[PDB]
Amino acid sequence: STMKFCRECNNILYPKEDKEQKILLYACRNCDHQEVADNSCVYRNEVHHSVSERTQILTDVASDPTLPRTKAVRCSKCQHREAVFFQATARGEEGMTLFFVCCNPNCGHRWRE
Amino acid sequence: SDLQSRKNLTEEISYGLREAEQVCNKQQLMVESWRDFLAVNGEDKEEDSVSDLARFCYERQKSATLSELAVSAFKDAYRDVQALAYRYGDQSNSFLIMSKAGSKGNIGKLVQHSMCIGLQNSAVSLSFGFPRELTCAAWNDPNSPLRGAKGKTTTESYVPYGVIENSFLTGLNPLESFVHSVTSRDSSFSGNADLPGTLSRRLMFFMRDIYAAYDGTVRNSFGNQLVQFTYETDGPVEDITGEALGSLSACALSEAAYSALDQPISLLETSPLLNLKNVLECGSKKGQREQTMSLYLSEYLSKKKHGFEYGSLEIKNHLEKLSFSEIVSTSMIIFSPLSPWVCHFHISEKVLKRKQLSAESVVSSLNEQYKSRNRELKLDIVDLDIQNTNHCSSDDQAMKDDNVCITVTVVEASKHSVLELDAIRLVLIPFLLDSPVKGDQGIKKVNILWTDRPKAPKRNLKVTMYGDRGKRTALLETCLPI
Amino acid sequence: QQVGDARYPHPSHWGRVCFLSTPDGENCGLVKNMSLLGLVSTQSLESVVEKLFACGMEELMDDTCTPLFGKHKVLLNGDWVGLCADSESFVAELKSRRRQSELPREMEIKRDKDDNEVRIFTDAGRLLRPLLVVENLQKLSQYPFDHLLDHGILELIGIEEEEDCNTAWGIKQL
Amino acid sequence: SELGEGFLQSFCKKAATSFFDKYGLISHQLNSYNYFIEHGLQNVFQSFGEMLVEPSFDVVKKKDNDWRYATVKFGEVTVEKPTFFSDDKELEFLPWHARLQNMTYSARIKVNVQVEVFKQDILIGSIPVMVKSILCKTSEKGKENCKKGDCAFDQGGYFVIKGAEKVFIAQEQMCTKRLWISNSPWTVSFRSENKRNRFIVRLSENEKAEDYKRREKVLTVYFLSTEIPVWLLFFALGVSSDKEAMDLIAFDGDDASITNSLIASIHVADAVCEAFRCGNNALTYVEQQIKSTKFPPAESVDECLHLYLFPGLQSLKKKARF
Amino acid sequence: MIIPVRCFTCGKVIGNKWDQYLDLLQLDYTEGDALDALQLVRYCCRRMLMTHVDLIEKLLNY
Ligand SMILES: [Zn+2]
Ligand SMILES: [Zn+2]
Ligand SMILES: [Zn+2]
Repeated sequence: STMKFCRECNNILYPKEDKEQKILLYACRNCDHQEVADNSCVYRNEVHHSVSERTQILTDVASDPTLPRTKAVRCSKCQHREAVFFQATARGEEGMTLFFVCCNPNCGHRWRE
Repeated sequence: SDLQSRKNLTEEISYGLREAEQVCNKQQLMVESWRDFLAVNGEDKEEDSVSDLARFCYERQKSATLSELAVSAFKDAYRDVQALAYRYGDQSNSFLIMSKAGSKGNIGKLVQHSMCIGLQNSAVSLSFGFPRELTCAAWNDPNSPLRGAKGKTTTESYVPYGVIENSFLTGLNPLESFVHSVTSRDSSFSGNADLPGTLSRRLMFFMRDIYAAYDGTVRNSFGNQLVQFTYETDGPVEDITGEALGSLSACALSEAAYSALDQPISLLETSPLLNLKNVLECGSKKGQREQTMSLYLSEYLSKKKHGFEYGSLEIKNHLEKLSFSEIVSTSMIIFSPLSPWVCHFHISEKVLKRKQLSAESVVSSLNEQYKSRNRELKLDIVDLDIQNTNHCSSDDQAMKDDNVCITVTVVEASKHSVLELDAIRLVLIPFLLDSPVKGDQGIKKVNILWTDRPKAPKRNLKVTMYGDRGKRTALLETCLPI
Repeated sequence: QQVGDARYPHPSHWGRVCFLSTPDGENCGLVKNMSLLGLVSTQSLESVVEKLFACGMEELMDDTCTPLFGKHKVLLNGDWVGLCADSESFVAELKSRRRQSELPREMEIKRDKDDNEVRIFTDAGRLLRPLLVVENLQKLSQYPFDHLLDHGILELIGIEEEEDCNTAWGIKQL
Repeated sequence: SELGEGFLQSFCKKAATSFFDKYGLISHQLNSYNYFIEHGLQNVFQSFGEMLVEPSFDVVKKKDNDWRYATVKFGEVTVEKPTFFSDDKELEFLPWHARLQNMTYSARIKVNVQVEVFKQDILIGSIPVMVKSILCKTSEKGKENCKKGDCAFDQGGYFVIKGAEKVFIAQEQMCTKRLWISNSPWTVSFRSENKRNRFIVRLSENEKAEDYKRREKVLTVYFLSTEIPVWLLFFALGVSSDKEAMDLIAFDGDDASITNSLIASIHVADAVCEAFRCGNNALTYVEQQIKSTKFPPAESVDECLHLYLFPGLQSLKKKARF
Repeated sequence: MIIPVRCFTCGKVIGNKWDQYLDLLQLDYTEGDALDALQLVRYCCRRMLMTHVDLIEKLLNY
């Protein structure tokens, strides 16, 4: 994922390795000159998933799915069902605990556990 | 009325159409990337999620998977807006007489005449989407999703969604008369009437020969076969004798298909007629691409406190294929004097703690997958091991020491073998970045739904919540022992 | 439309064709009709290539070295002609010289900062519409169309030229 | 400003009325037909060259017994008025005279044809005439002469075929002479100004010339059905330098997976010939790839890149930057 | 074609008051004021005189 240009040659060098003397020596195709490696890193990439190329609103795939709902709890101030639930951490805790957010409009309530 | 009552109605519509936007903005925080915002903790970037109003409208156009909860929220916040047609106007109004009696129209066909049209969403569009506050001043290139997507970006396909505050009496803007021509174009085609004509033609002769014999049971006109032994009549009068009870049952389904409400939902639900055809087409096995299962959560978890929510978050963590490419952030083939071409995978600590994993257990699921799959690589030889470290001493990245790394000593041999860069960069790197680390391999995604009247009841309370596993050999003979 | 999303309208034809007039049935979206203020273009007989070098545009080099140091490329009818200095004074000087009845009035010149280009189209096939300008509006049954076109108080804005200018809807209100 | 609101509110009513008098409701059917008969016929008869007739299919003997070769020459296109012959007398021909009589309203064309076999003013055909045009008889007439066979609610824009009146609908097509970016695959086409000079640069996988393992994204160009690599076409003319060939493709973007495709594109072109060896070494591959087709052009490959490659920019080194 | 002799709804004869309508429209009178001089109080017999095309002056040329 790297490329260098040859001095007074102007070609793309090749990352080969010497057998006896263990040193990364860069060699170009036509001039066949030698040059040491100042970085020792022949690959660098911020690799992502990249499984959907221009297929967001044209395909039914989902990168970030929605949060589920449950109707078995009753909120305190709103007194209504159909609240969401997930698992997260709060200010440092060994493990994850259950959370709740009231999905009813004009309620604005969220209680731990 | 004569004066100020129209002004009160206008000032109330303009405030009820600004609260139904903040209701829909609240529903878009139910995305799994926003799990750190809904916790009981102080945050610093909380002002960036409440000040950006154009960004939340731009996110509703593209990526149509959270736009199905931004339509149903407006359709639930508009019920308090449609109820303004009873406080305003007398009872002798000729529209409220024909709307309460159910003769022609309803309350939805009056608020568009008087107060506001509402929302406009179509099935699928391309390369243009309507913004919020659609006026003459909102016709600029970079700050509107009509001409340009954004500035930073794959946004070639859009699903438009806009709300109009002008009614059919005040007068429509030239842009509001263009949104109403984009959205209402789906109800103008006429190449769809053949679809309820070819369904009831193939559905006809499957029941057109079933009649009622004199023995008290139905028959078949070809070979005198028995379809069923007793007709399922609710009435206790045995007067249905001699008539073709299947020829009046095929037209009974034809009448529910010719008058089907063919106003399609955008992308999640297809059509009320296509959902009928997909149920009627039973043996038409078009393919095994996507098969969905059902996992009812009927167990001993109900005796404990919050047992169903704790039980439906372990199957979701054990039956969801999480690839290795969603954890890595930096790959680097580093020369090191075994083959001298080793590769690194820098793993962030927060992105690994959020998925409930550890650096000492991320190599075990990789070794247990590389051992059983030593027949699909290039050079299957000895000495293929994966190790773990805490600091990658190199010159590529020097951000911090809070990112663990796993060195992968690649396969070597003490004979004639290959160790080229084109072999290590094409078959080895996409194999480790596509191997599973959590869950199964053939499971695409799982969902947690909540239905009131589900199929296969308990037969001895309340409504249960179940998982919806979706697969990609057999179907249930491989989802069981996993 | 001899043939996807072709049956749905698009915000490109804002005043060119009708987004409300469409024959229902099998041709719903393919057969569209033009608006009232609609005229097609005609290929210009004169060569506009020699008239651009005297307006702040230099010829590009041909010795395959010394590349552009942040210089925009001018696209005359899809072909390269040279390189410009700045895409703010040059495009305005050409738009001010087109109104003086020297350049052909059926020219759709468009600048953009994203693609780093200057596009000038003189071919036949584009459809135009007349839009009145605000800068020359201070020049006040004595109004023929040629007198409005030659003095520059009225111009034919093309399809690409409508994307970099804000048009007020009300002529005397907004 | 100093201008009143009622003046600008009434200025649009005077501008649109002056627009509808000059251009009228038909400004697309007449302004594109007057350009066709005045300039389109002067190039469709001139951009075809000549004709060559030689039936000597055994041994060429042109100088022996003076074999005559047939050549032609075209030019001086002139359109006649619509006139029909009636009892050896030439009269006028109006559209209502052709509608009732079940005839086709048309006018004949004539060019000057000259032949030479040793070592005029013929007719070609008749095109239909659109009414109320530059050549039609219902032009620059008076109000008293037009009241004989013309209606007040009738205007031009329709042809008079013998059956009925036929009109033209605007056929919409793609834009020519513009870079066409496609998707799946990633082709960048280039439309033609001549008959066929298309240029399709494709970024796809290399199924050909592979060792069954290296199958990644490579740059291939489809020029006259040659499938030559793009990097060898870079060294075929102009730059002659690999490090000086990245400034023509300079975009200053993030190097994630596109530099690997450029490395694959130079390694494919290095695997079939030697690119940076000499000047006349990279041209040999395209000179043998032009001749390796079922319908080859003229074999002068040094001049074939001037009238078939980029009908435009004339300099050879300037074609590499495009 | 020509102005109808009777109104289509009321039945009042208006075929004769067409030349004296154009004779009063030649002056500086308004179309809403030229009908009050012909004794027309309802809007049924006024839409005939206000909105009517004179096609015979276009049909008499040939
Ligand atoms: Zn060298
Ligand atoms: Zn590392
Ligand atoms: Zn009357």
